[PDB]
Amino acid sequence: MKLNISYPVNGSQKTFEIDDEHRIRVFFDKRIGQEVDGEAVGDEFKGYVFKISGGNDKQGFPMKQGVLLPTRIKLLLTKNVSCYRPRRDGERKRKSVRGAIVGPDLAVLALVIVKKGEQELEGLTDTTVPKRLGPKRANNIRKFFGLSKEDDVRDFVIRREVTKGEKTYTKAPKIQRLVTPQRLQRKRHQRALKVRNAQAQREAAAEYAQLLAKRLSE
Amino acid sequence: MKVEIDSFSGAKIYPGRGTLFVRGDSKIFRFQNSKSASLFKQRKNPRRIAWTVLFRKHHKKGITEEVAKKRSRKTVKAQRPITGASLDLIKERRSLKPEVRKANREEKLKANKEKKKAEKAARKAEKAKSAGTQS
RNA sequence: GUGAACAGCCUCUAGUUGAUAGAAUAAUGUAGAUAAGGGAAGUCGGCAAAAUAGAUCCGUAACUUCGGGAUAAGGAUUGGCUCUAAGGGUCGAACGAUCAACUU
RNA sequence: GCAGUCAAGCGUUCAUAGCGACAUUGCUUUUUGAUUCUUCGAUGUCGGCUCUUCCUAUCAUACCGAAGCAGAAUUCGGUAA
RNA sequence: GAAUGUUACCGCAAUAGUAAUUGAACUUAGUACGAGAGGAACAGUUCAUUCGGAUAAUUGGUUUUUGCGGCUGUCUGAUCAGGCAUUGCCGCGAAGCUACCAUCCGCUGGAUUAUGGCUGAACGCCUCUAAGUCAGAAUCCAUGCUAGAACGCGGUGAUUUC
RNA sequence: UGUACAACGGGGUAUUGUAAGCAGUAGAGUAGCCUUGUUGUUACGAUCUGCUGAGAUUAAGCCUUUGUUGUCUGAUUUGU
RNA sequence: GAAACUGCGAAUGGCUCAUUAAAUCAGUUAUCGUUUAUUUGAUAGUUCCUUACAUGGUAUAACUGUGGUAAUUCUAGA
RNA sequence: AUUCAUAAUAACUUUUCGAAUCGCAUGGCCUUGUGCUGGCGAUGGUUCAUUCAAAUUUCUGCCCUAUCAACUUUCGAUGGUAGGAUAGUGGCCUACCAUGGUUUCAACGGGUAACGGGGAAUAAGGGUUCGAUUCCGGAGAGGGAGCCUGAGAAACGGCUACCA
Ligand SMILES: NC[C@@H]1O[C@H](O[C@H]2[C@@H](O)[C@H](O[C@@H]3[C@@H](O)[C@H](N)C[C@H](N)[C@H]3O[C@H]3O[C@H](CO)[C@@H](O)[C@H](O)[C@H]3N)O[C@@H]2CO)[C@H](N)[C@@H](O)[C@@H]1O
Ligand SMILES: NC[C@@H]1O[C@H](O[C@H]2[C@@H](O)[C@H](O[C@@H]3[C@@H](O)[C@H](N)C[C@H](N)[C@H]3O[C@H]3O[C@H](CO)[C@@H](O)[C@H](O)[C@H]3N)O[C@@H]2CO)[C@H](N)[C@@H](O)[C@@H]1O
Ligand SMILES: NC[C@@H]1O[C@H](O[C@H]2[C@@H](O)[C@H](O[C@@H]3[C@@H](O)[C@H](N)C[C@H](N)[C@H]3O[C@H]3O[C@H](CO)[C@@H](O)[C@H](O)[C@H]3N)O[C@@H]2CO)[C@H](N)[C@@H](O)[C@@H]1O
Ligand SMILES: NC[C@@H]1O[C@H](O[C@H]2[C@@H](O)[C@H](O[C@@H]3[C@@H](O)[C@H](N)C[C@H](N)[C@H]3O[C@H]3O[C@H](CO)[C@@H](O)[C@H](O)[C@H]3N)O[C@@H]2CO)[C@H](N)[C@@H](O)[C@@H]1O
Ligand SMILES: NC[C@@H]1O[C@H](O[C@H]2[C@@H](O)[C@H](O[C@@H]3[C@@H](O)[C@H](N)C[C@H](N)[C@H]3O[C@H]3O[C@H](CO)[C@@H](O)[C@H](O)[C@H]3N)O[C@@H]2CO)[C@H](N)[C@@H](O)[C@@H]1O
Ligand SMILES: [Mg+2]
Ligand SMILES: [Mg+2]
Ligand SMILES: [Mg+2]
Ligand SMILES: [Mg+2]
Ligand SMILES: [Mg+2]
Ligand SMILES: [Mg+2]
Ligand SMILES: [Mg+2]
Ligand SMILES: [Mg+2]
Ligand SMILES: [Mg+2]
Ligand SMILES: [Mg+2]
Ligand SMILES: [Mg+2]
Ligand SMILES: [Mg+2]
Ligand SMILES: [Mg+2]
Ligand SMILES: [Mg+2]
Ligand SMILES: [Mg+2]
Ligand SMILES: [Mg+2]
Ligand SMILES: [Mg+2]
Ligand SMILES: [Mg+2]
Ligand SMILES: [Mg+2]
Ligand SMILES: [Mg+2]
Ligand SMILES: [Mg+2]
Ligand SMILES: [Mg+2]
Ligand SMILES: [Mg+2]
Ligand SMILES: [Mg+2]
Ligand SMILES: [Mg+2]
Ligand SMILES: [Mg+2]
Ligand SMILES: [Mg+2]
Ligand SMILES: [Mg+2]
Ligand SMILES: [Mg+2]
Ligand SMILES: [Mg+2]
Ligand SMILES: [Mg+2]
Ligand SMILES: [Mg+2]
Ligand SMILES: [Mg+2]
Ligand SMILES: [Mg+2]
Ligand SMILES: [Mg+2]
Ligand SMILES: [Mg+2]
Ligand SMILES: [Mg+2]
Ligand SMILES: [Mg+2]
Ligand SMILES: [Mg+2]
Ligand SMILES: [Mg+2]
Ligand SMILES: [Mg+2]
Ligand SMILES: [Mg+2]
Ligand SMILES: [Mg+2]
Ligand SMILES: [Mg+2]
Ligand SMILES: [Mg+2]
Ligand SMILES: [Mg+2]
Ligand SMILES: [Mg+2]
Ligand SMILES: [Mg+2]
Ligand SMILES: [Mg+2]
Ligand SMILES: [Mg+2]
Ligand SMILES: [Mg+2]
Ligand SMILES: [Mg+2]
Ligand SMILES: [Mg+2]
Ligand SMILES: [Mg+2]
Ligand SMILES: [Mg+2]
Ligand SMILES: [Mg+2]
Ligand SMILES: [Mg+2]
Ligand SMILES: [Mg+2]
Ligand SMILES: [Mg+2]
Ligand SMILES: [Mg+2]
Ligand SMILES: [Mg+2]
Ligand SMILES: [Mg+2]
Ligand SMILES: [Mg+2]
Ligand SMILES: [Mg+2]
Ligand SMILES: [Mg+2]
Ligand SMILES: [Mg+2]
Ligand SMILES: [Mg+2]
Ligand SMILES: [Mg+2]
Ligand SMILES: [Mg+2]
Ligand SMILES: [Mg+2]
Ligand SMILES: [Mg+2]
Ligand SMILES: [Mg+2]
Ligand SMILES: [Mg+2]
Ligand SMILES: [Mg+2]
Ligand SMILES: [Mg+2]
Ligand SMILES: [Mg+2]
Ligand SMILES: [Mg+2]
Ligand SMILES: [Mg+2]
Ligand SMILES: [Mg+2]
Ligand SMILES: [Mg+2]
Ligand SMILES: [Mg+2]
Ligand SMILES: [Mg+2]
Ligand SMILES: [Mg+2]
Ligand SMILES: [Mg+2]
Ligand SMILES: [Mg+2]
Ligand SMILES: [Mg+2]
Ligand SMILES: [Mg+2]
Ligand SMILES: [Mg+2]
Ligand SMILES: [Mg+2]
Ligand SMILES: [Mg+2]
Ligand SMILES: [Mg+2]
Ligand SMILES: [Mg+2]
Ligand SMILES: [Mg+2]
Ligand SMILES: [Mg+2]
Ligand SMILES: [Mg+2]
Ligand SMILES: [Mg+2]
Ligand SMILES: [Mg+2]
Ligand SMILES: [Mg+2]
Ligand SMILES: [Mg+2]
Ligand SMILES: [Mg+2]
Ligand SMILES: [Mg+2]
Ligand SMILES: [Mg+2]
Ligand SMILES: [Mg+2]
Ligand SMILES: [Mg+2]
Ligand SMILES: [Mg+2]
Ligand SMILES: [Mg+2]
Ligand SMILES: [Mg+2]
Ligand SMILES: [Mg+2]
Ligand SMILES: [Mg+2]
Ligand SMILES: [Mg+2]
Ligand SMILES: [Mg+2]
Ligand SMILES: [Mg+2]
Ligand SMILES: [Mg+2]
Ligand SMILES: [Mg+2]
Ligand SMILES: [Mg+2]
Ligand SMILES: [Mg+2]
Ligand SMILES: [Mg+2]
Ligand SMILES: [Mg+2]
Ligand SMILES: [Mg+2]
Ligand SMILES: [Mg+2]
Repeated sequence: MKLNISYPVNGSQKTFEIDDEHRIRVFFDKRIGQEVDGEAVGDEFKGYVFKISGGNDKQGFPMKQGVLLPTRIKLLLTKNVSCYRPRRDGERKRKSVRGAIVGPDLAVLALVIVKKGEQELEGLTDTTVPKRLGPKRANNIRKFFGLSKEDDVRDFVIRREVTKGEKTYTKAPKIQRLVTPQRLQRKRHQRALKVRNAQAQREAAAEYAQLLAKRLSE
Repeated sequence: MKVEIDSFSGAKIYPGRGTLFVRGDSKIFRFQNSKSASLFKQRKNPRRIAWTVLFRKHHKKGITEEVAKKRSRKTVKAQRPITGASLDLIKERRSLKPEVRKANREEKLKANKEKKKAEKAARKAEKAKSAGTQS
């Protein structure tokens, strides 16, 4: 069929074309999340270990782990579940789903490398891709570089270039949940108005009781 | 070739042997022998027929291979850069001891600390650039 | 005993164990059975065979000499076990003692 | 019942591709008669079912010849049971 | 099956019997031919039909395997285990038997018929025909298949001691 | 007289579908008897559960067998 | 300031007269028989108990990249 | 008019809310630590009232029909009790119990080329006839049923199934 291989470490991704008959059948009657062995798939893959994460059968339908079974059953799908995107609030949908168990009907097999091996595949364990963002919060950048609550962050965050015509303008995140005076000011206003409304409420409560004291007698 | 499975017993159905029923609702049933199929036709219950697989699952018969062994792990990973931050660029900022951080602090901490007082009367300064502003 | 029953099936008493016998288990018979899918296309003709069947509840058409038709037609129920309720005899406010039955 | 011969006529033309009047020569015995030889000291009388085999005067199928056979279809015929 | 010495093994083949039929689809081809409407065929491929001979891996049928289970009634004091109801009844039921209700298999030449032709006289021409000869059918004779003459036969082994 | 034959026995194979027995804080419940109750016990109770894919059958035209036990010169007839 | 996340709406409208004979509906009561986004008006010193309050923890969309299906407001997995 | 509001004690709870929330400002204090304190806003949040609503509900009122006279009560018909279910009353449903409930003052049944009303046509009076249709209320989204989200739907320019 057509393999789909992920490298979690580097981040690299490359598809593989293997047509080799008796090599494919190692995947067969093995479910999603089970580890293969490398040599059986090909010579270069020797020494490796895979984990089958899903796929699409020759009609395109996605794999869903947990069905067991080799074949497509139409399922009633909800939010917070696979193979479904709930275009409307509270919407559920009957949709076809390919089983977890691997079989020859698959167009693409999805597997990620759990550990490497003897040789090394080009464009996979060759290069390594960058993750395009960096911590946008207080304690993320903190625990990223192993810092404290007084270490701030600021100049410890990430910046990117983006040339504009001639020269550049560099940009950087807003660091939400940062500790600022206005925040402590806002807490001040609140922690205060609690009591300001507290005493004055007991006042006008006793201030009324002057009435009901002298009130009646009639 | 594909070993199928008896929809009643749970027995392995090799090519050839057995029958295939197609119910009017299109649900498919495979039987490995005229016994199973007959039970099905008698409308019997595979959960109550002792030799069936479904029965001895429902009765927890056999088993114990899972109790005998447990397997896990085989996980780990390293880290990689960020667009805008090269690896060594990150290895330099993660590196420094708090003594460099402590020095870095007060240099900027006291820097704008003076810009706070220069600004503090700067509203008072533009208060002296316009008050009443006659003629 | 089972049951509506002198039914059919099993039994006590009593009477029998008598109907040439041995070996096999071809064809064709005689008698007894069962058949996938179709369902009278078979045939003079459904001949033969098969299906129905007890009991409880339910529902029961035309026509009619008003008596019938009627078990019309059509349906549901049916074991086992453990319980409940109602149905009596005698004897000296409605009791008391006291003996006994199976049936719903 | 089946088939010849003559060829007036049919077939636009054109006897005979395919047909065919008047006549005339025949074959056949799965028609019906005619007869009364056999059997009246008895040859089981309709049809069907079943099964075999034979006939050919061929419905199909194989190979062909002819056409008023362009093709397609059809029709006439030969070797064929 | 007596007998042709006995017994045994491998064979021959006279004579007899004989067997396969028919259809469709794809393709050729929307081609040939036709103004058009229409509309083929040979070669190639896949199946099918009626028939025939086997066969039982499979699926189905059959059940005295009375093999396992289940149920009614009665009988053996109860149990356990059983008897009787012409195989008591029901479910499953191997094995065997069996089914276009199951699967497999069904040969190759030679020679001819009608017919079309070659050369070619009769008849200096012409003509398949007279002499000669080419091709040619669900045909014939074989091949192949069945039986093997109990008065058809070949090769071979061993041939008697209380 | 054997790498023999036979009867049993064993392993396989196969059909059925979970034996008897013992046990259960399983059982709708009803009735007893007492110390009248954290479990209060005793009897009757279809049926459930456990040992138990158990027990039974398996060549009679199944396969196989280092085990056991048994058997192995009776009759007739044939010569070119 | 696209996307996407969170938010809210999508129960309004507009259409039609098929049902519907005490039903709908009308006028008139009831809720001392209930629900209520919103809107307006008020309502909160109390949270740990025997160790962040200068503010805890991860999870993900958009995105990037490897993909499947003839095909959809399909989606997989990194 | 209350077992009403509201308060009291004893407990109960996979313990509800009790602001880790944004925008404009940048003020005032003093031991000057970027300490302490501060302005109007926005969004929230607990109960209560309010508003926009919803659900049921009292009384009285419909056309033709007796060639429809008895109807309801299996299997809820009428009532009583207890429970369950609901947002809540109630045979709404269940259990037990009783035998009730409607009718010639027309039930029950049938028809309607019937959605009801505000209204429309006709113009002595009294009437006859009509109203699919601008407003209000109701129902429905091919026919039926089921449902998710939600404050609100038994929604259809939402989903699920069946039939067509
Ligand atoms: N009336 C039933 C009673 O039970 C038995 O009868 C039952 C069985 O014996 C009888 O079985 C027959 C069979 O005998 C007959 N030769 C063939 C028929 N197919 C079977 O019957 C059954 O067949 C199949 C199920 O197997 C069903 O499709 C069919 O509807 C059913 N009647 O079906 C009867 C039920 O309809 C006894 N004969 C007798 O006690 C009495 O008739
Ligand atoms: N059906 C598709 C094809 O068409 C074919 O076409 C044939 C038919 O159209 C027509 O055949 C007819 C037939 O219709 C009719 N029912 C019977 C008639 N005897 C046949 O006749 C034809 O065939 C026979 C025998 O082969 C020949 O002797 C005769 O000369 C010939 N005209 O003539 C064609 C043969 O010449 C066949 N029917 C068939 O085999 C082929 O596959
Ligand atoms: N199978 C296709 C169809 O069936 C038949 O096709 C058959 C023909 O093509 C050919 O059969 C030939 C036949 O053409 C010819 N005219 C007669 C011959 N006997 C047949 O041959 C057959 O029998 C002979 C022995 O006689 C065997 O040697 C041969 O192997 C056998 N196929 O082989 C096919 C199968 O035998 C029909 N002729 C026809 O309906 C159609 O082509
Ligand atoms: N042709 C030989 C081969 O066998 C087959 O061919 C066989 C048949 O199809 C072929 O049939 C031919 C037929 O085509 C040819 N035109 C005439 C010939 N007489 C026929 O053959 C058959 O004819 C009759 C049939 O009962 C028998 O008498 C004759 O012995 C027999 N061979 O005869 C062959 C048998 O000898 C196939 N065509 C193919 O396998 C291969 O060509
Ligand atoms: N097929 C009968 C129909 O009766 C219709 O109407 C009929 C009756 O409704 C109407 O009245 C009849 C009356 O004639 C007859 N002689 C006396 C009778 N009581 C009336 O009967 C009518 O009114 C009474 C109340 O008075 C109702 O109870 C009764 O149901 C109703 N039919 O008179 C008509 C008979 O003469 C029409 N005539 C017509 O549709 C047809 O004839
Ligand atoms: Mg996830
Ligand atoms: Mg923020
Ligand atoms: Mg006074
Ligand atoms: Mg069988
Ligand atoms: Mg009795
Ligand atoms: Mg009797
Ligand atoms: Mg006798
Ligand atoms: Mg005998
Ligand atoms: Mg017989
Ligand atoms: Mg008979
Ligand atoms: Mg039977
Ligand atoms: Mg039959
Ligand atoms: Mg049948
Ligand atoms: Mg029928
Ligand atoms: Mg008939
Ligand atoms: Mg008939
Ligand atoms: Mg007749
Ligand atoms: Mg009869
Ligand atoms: Mg019979
Ligand atoms: Mg009755
Ligand atoms: Mg009468
Ligand atoms: Mg009846
Ligand atoms: Mg009758
Ligand atoms: Mg019962
Ligand atoms: Mg009593
Ligand atoms: Mg004749
Ligand atoms: Mg003329
Ligand atoms: Mg001419
Ligand atoms: Mg005549
Ligand atoms: Mg005479
Ligand atoms: Mg005579
Ligand atoms: Mg005579
Ligand atoms: Mg006579
Ligand atoms: Mg006679
Ligand atoms: Mg005779
Ligand atoms: Mg006679
Ligand atoms: Mg006669
Ligand atoms: Mg002839
Ligand atoms: Mg001919
Ligand atoms: Mg004909
Ligand atoms: Mg001409
Ligand atoms: Mg024609
Ligand atoms: Mg024709
Ligand atoms: Mg003719
Ligand atoms: Mg013949
Ligand atoms: Mg011999
Ligand atoms: Mg021999
Ligand atoms: Mg074509
Ligand atoms: Mg066409
Ligand atoms: Mg052309
Ligand atoms: Mg033309
Ligand atoms: Mg042309
Ligand atoms: Mg051809
Ligand atoms: Mg061909
Ligand atoms: Mg046969
Ligand atoms: Mg039997
Ligand atoms: Mg005993
Ligand atoms: Mg018994
Ligand atoms: Mg006896
Ligand atoms: Mg009998
Ligand atoms: Mg008897
Ligand atoms: Mg018996
Ligand atoms: Mg059977
Ligand atoms: Mg069998
Ligand atoms: Mg063949
Ligand atoms: Mg064949
Ligand atoms: Mg042959
Ligand atoms: Mg050959
Ligand atoms: Mg030849
Ligand atoms: Mg010449
Ligand atoms: Mg010639
Ligand atoms: Mg010659
Ligand atoms: Mg001549
Ligand atoms: Mg020749
Ligand atoms: Mg032949
Ligand atoms: Mg021989
Ligand atoms: Mg001989
Ligand atoms: Mg002879
Ligand atoms: Mg001699
Ligand atoms: Mg010799
Ligand atoms: Mg043995
Ligand atoms: Mg073994
Ligand atoms: Mg036991
Ligand atoms: Mg004990
Ligand atoms: Mg115990
Ligand atoms: Mg107890
Ligand atoms: Mg108890
Ligand atoms: Mg007690
Ligand atoms: Mg068990
Ligand atoms: Mg042994
Ligand atoms: Mg001698
Ligand atoms: Mg000799
Ligand atoms: Mg609306
Ligand atoms: Mg109505
Ligand atoms: Mg109103
Ligand atoms: Mg988490
Ligand atoms: Mg995810
Ligand atoms: Mg209170
Ligand atoms: Mg506000
Ligand atoms: Mg009454
Ligand atoms: Mg109901
Ligand atoms: Mg009540
Ligand atoms: Mg209540
Ligand atoms: Mg309620
Ligand atoms: Mg009553
Ligand atoms: Mg209407
Ligand atoms: Mg109206
Ligand atoms: Mg209206
Ligand atoms: Mg007017
Ligand atoms: Mg007027
Ligand atoms: Mg007037
Ligand atoms: Mg209308
Ligand atoms: Mg109208
Ligand atoms: Mg409206
Ligand atoms: Mg429409
Ligand atoms: Mg929400
Ligand atoms: Mg609606
Ligand atoms: Mg709408
Ligand atoms: Mg809807
Ligand atoms: Mg729409």
